[PDB]
Amino acid sequence: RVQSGKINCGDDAGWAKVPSNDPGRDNTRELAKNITFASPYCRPPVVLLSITQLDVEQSQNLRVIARLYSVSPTGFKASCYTWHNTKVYSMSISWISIEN
Amino acid sequence: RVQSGKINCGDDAGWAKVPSNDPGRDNTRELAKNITFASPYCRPPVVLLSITQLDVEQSQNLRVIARLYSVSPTGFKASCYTWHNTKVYSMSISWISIEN
Amino acid sequence: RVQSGKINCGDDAGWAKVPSNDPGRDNTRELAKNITFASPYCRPPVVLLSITQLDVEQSQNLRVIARLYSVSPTGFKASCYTWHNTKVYSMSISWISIEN
Amino acid sequence: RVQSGKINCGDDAGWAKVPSNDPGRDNTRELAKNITFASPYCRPPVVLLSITQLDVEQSQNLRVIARLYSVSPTGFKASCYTWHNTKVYSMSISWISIEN
Amino acid sequence: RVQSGKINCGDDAGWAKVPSNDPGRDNTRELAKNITFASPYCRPPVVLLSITQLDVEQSQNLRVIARLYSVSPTGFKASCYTWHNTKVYSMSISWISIEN
Amino acid sequence: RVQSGKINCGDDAGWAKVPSNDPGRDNTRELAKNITFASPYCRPPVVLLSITQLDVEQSQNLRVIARLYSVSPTGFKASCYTWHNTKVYSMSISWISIEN
Repeated sequence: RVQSGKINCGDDAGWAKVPSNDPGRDNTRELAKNITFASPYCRPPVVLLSITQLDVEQSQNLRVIARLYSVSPTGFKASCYTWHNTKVYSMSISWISIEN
Repeated sequence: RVQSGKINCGDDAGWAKVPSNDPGRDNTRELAKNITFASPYCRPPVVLLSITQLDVEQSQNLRVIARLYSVSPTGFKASCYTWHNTKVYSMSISWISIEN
Repeated sequence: RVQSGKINCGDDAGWAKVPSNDPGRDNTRELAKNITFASPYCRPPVVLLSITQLDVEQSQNLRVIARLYSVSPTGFKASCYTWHNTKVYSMSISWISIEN
Repeated sequence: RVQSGKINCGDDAGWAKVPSNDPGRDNTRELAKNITFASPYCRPPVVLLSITQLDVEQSQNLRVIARLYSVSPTGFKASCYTWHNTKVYSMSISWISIEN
Repeated sequence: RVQSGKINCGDDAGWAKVPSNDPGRDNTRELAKNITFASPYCRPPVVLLSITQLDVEQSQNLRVIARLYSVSPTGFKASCYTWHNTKVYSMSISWISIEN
Repeated sequence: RVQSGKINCGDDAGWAKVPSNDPGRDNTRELAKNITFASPYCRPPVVLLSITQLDVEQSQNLRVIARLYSVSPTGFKASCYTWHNTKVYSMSISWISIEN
């Protein structure tokens, strides 16, 4: 049983300021999403993330992460994540879930 | 039944100028490909796209999309897509298809 | 049988200088990894690579490849790959393996 | 995709007299059924037959076959088959179909 | 996920006398078993029954059923079933369960 | 990966006399077959046996077993098995193998 989708995170002005969990990153910011599968799984599927859209300001470093936090049998938590003075205008993440 | 491949789009000088389908994007340009599976499927598989190569001009914003248009049981349509004054020297997209 | 993981390549100062295999690329450099599956396969699975982290210097072109070299039934070889005067501070590649 | 069912053939008085296709069998008789799957397949599934009910006259030899004739992607043909002076009061055949 | 096993029912002297659920059968008798899968399923698997052993008295009619009552995600109920004056000395039923 | 077939054992006059492995059975006799899969497996598949043909002498008890001895990744050993003064004129066993 394979499912898929796409999280459109958009402009980072609408992204949440979050506390950093890496000593090396300041001004960490994420558009986190708690996605639920249309068809629940028995056990956590394997989930893969793919950044399939990007629009980043050139005067500053490209700093992005497609972050997978957790996968349960019913859904997962993932985020568009940036830090320091990176400016993203848009970012989208495609994903697949596969029954393991 | 899982299949995979890689679309190498190359330099955007050889990419097609296309009409925009987003009010926010001008000078939209794509190297679209109509890929056919070696082994046809019964029903549309799930297809995932992954940008696995990039070479972009730094003096301008990074603007890219790995665009999936449609998936049929026999193939799919996907593209390297850019817009405005982004300059890409190369871009490749890896993909997988999975019987659902 | 689906397996997955993430190769964190880190700062390119710790990356290997390698001989180029493309006439168009000089100063080619890679953090290659020879990954072994926890559960060996019968036949080569299909493996997909996804760049899920990037931190690149803005004063120079973005040049990256998530390179898949080979897939055996027991593992695969993949690398973070860059060239010319691109500077990457970090890069991570997520992957999945699927019994075909 | 796995499907299953059960063909109840009943008393052989309601069974068809058919021409023999084995030089060694006379008075051959079958309750043939042309079963269609609820969900069509892409390719012929593998089908297994299992006799799960029997009620046979003891004064004569037990002669039975659970006969699989053909499997298409949409269905299959199978039969309760007997010959000579065997008397069956009932016979049922369970089956499974599996996407190969 | 495929599981399998074998229910050995043995001599019908140790079988339970049960009330008939078919107007046409008297003296109905079964060795019922409530089998639990080693690995629980998400949803009811498909279960197939196969009589793989038989030892029946010849002076009376062969009357047997390999009866599947119910399949849950955790197990199933099945029985060796006989009726009237059939005498079975042994009967075994093999089974498979398949994730659907 | 599902495979299937049918072992036709024929008349028990051509069957081997074997030493009994059950204290309760004398004159044990089997047409054993060592079947190899067309496509080898990684691990032992699950194999199911189904008697799909029978022709037994009525003046003596019906005594039959569809015996599965062992399953390896490359094949399996199974037999038509009878004992005491049972007379079988023919017996066929259908089987399936399923990657577990």
